[PDB]
Amino acid sequence: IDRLITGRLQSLQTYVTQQLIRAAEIRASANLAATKMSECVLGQSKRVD
Amino acid sequence: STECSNLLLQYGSFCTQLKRALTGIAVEQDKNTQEVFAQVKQIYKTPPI
Repeated sequence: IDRLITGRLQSLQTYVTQQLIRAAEIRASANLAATKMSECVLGQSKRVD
Repeated sequence: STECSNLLLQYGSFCTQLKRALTGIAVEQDKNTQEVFAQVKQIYKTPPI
């Protein structure tokens, strides 16, 4: 049971680390979408592309 | 080593998901270079003067 708990805890820690990095990746795009909603929809943008 | 490979078969899918993560990073590098540089739609060449 020591071996099984160590293996399952390592797998769950790997899952949580991957979820944290993907959460940061999603949050960056969420901030970009908030900026695009605040500038493109609520006004006229002079920024090229 | 065949005995090591038979022992590593019992340890799960860490040995494959590390390859999956590194393949994702390797795809993302080419995506980054394409996004940064491949912005123009046509290859404009300079006049000879």
